[PDB]
Amino acid sequence: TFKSIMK
Amino acid sequence: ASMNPPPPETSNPNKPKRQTNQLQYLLRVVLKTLWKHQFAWPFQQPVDAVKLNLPDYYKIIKTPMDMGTIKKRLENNYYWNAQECIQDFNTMFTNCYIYNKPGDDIVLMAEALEKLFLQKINELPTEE
Repeated sequence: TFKSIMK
Repeated sequence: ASMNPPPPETSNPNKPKRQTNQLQYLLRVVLKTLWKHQFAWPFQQPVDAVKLNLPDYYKIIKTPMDMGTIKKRLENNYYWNAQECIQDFNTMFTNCYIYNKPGDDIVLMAEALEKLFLQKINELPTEE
């Protein structure tokens, strides 16, 4: 998910 | 709701301060070791649920916590007891497992960090 690729 | 909450407090001049060998260990060894782990970055700052477009994040997670906050708390002598710091780490990990689902890469990342955390905590020095 996006949570593992951006912050 | 869509907005992020204010980040957790990291400094309070009204709280008594002390230096202990366990608090020093938590900053110098535990926090630092975790910080440099390749999977640390999602945990180095508060979850920005606006940027990530996750409006339910702060509906599900009511005690947010992250390593950036923990680090600053240690640096500001915010913790009197090592246990307060350890509790914040545990809150961080459990929030991740609560919000996300078992198979998600972010959970894999958290689990790796947690394994390292437990190794370092098992080596926590006896109080001096």
